[PDB]
Amino acid sequence: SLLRPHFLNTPDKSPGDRLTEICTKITDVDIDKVMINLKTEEFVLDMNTLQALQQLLQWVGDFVLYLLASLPNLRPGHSFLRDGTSLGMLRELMVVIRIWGLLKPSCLPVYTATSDTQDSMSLLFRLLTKLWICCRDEGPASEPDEALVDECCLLPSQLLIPSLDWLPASDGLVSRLQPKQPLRLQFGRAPPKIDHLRRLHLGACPTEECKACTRCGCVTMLKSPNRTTAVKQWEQRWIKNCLCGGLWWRVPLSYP
Amino acid sequence: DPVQRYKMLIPQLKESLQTLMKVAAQNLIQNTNIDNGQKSSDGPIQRFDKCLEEFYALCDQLELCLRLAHECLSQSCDSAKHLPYPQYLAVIKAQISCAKDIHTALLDCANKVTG
Amino acid sequence: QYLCQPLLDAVLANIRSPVFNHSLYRTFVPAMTAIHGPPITSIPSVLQGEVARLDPKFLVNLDPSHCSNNGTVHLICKLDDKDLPSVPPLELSVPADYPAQSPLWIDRQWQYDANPFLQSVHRCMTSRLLQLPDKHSVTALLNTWAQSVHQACLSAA
Ligand SMILES: [Zn+2]
Repeated sequence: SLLRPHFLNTPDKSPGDRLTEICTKITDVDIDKVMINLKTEEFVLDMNTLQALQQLLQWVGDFVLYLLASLPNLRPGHSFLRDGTSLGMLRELMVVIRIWGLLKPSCLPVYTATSDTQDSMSLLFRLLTKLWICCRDEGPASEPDEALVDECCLLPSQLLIPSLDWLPASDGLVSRLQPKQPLRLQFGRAPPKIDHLRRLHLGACPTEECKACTRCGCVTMLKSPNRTTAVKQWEQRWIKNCLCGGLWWRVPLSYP
Repeated sequence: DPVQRYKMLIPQLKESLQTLMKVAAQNLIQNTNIDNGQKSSDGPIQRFDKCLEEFYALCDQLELCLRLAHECLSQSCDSAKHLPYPQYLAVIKAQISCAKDIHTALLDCANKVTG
Repeated sequence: QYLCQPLLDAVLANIRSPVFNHSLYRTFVPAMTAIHGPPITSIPSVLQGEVARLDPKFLVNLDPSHCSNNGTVHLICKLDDKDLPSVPPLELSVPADYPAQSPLWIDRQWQYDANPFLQSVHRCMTSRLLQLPDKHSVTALLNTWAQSVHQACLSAA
């Protein structure tokens, strides 16, 4: 949604669809060869919001790296390895991340690399294309070959797979309940802290107050950190609800 | 040598501390300038983690040298505490056997009390 | 200070940003988690203390009369001792927030009349009360009472 095409070249296709068509017909394993054919004077932002997108792009890169390192092993990523569509989406985001990194290098995700002559984005894109060509086949279900398996075994050696927060921190009663047994509760008794929507690390005991979703359980801080540099296209989606749909519900501070 | 290695390692330790603190400040200022809305040059940012492990390697070298020298000096002190080489081996086997005798006397009678 | 100053300047420059601990996390947790490994594997009881430690001369009990289970408390003591004579019971009004302040002796001048001996008890007791330091206990009052009875026995004979 953010990329506003400055001029309409090859009309009747919006630049989301041009990007998806171009990424689905060009199966090149290099990121440069995909990035060449994509009219890259169109993919321009004002270098302010482009900088403020850093944490979402960080989540994209970290999730891709976690997924590819998780490939040699039921874990938090097991479904995505065989879904061709989601891997296509991850490819498209890596390509637009590469273009936006060439415009401004501060928007890029960071990887702590165990080498200094490394292009980590191109490495992850090579492994992602080689995984995705498995699943973009018609009627395929191709089990991944051993070359990808050993290359993704080399990924903790080349980069550090960080950690990730997974959203449904389950405190719902319906999993806890059983038929023929009622829970007897008291009111107010209640029988690594991140903001999950704007991917900001809160402290050990967070100083700013938070909302929690009532269904999934994601936590966001209540007021935006920087009201000037705020990607309002992303923050204004979750004003009234979470993405899962549930309502927000203010959480009280600890004060330890 | 261990005193002189210790004198060698001290200014390297102060250098590693200086570089570690300055690089920590540089990386923190860069990350705050990205996190808050600020322009900042990318530049030769010179990663923090290498400086931290370098400092730990220098402290390992220091503690290694000092533990070696302390073991050596305590060794020489108890060695002076206790001229033909067969006379040396005779008194050495005498000392080993005598300490063995004290130990087995204590063990056998502390077991002879109960069980 | 020395050899540590630029860290102090960076962190004191960047306090009050809401993304501060995010910045510290992003700049410091991967180095530490690579090297150090992953992280970690009715009546206020002061008066009960006084009454529980009193000498068996005194026989301190609460007044049947007066407000109870509220701020201040009220006591009617007694005195038993073969050496000392029987005397009027004595009435004490202990405030709430009892330490850091001095309890008050409820004066009953009319029963300390009608004898010379009880008059001497009363005069000597008011004297030792004026002699007392401030913020005294209950036991200071009870012991000045017993010493006053003893002086009024000796002065009389
Ligand atoms: Zn939710």
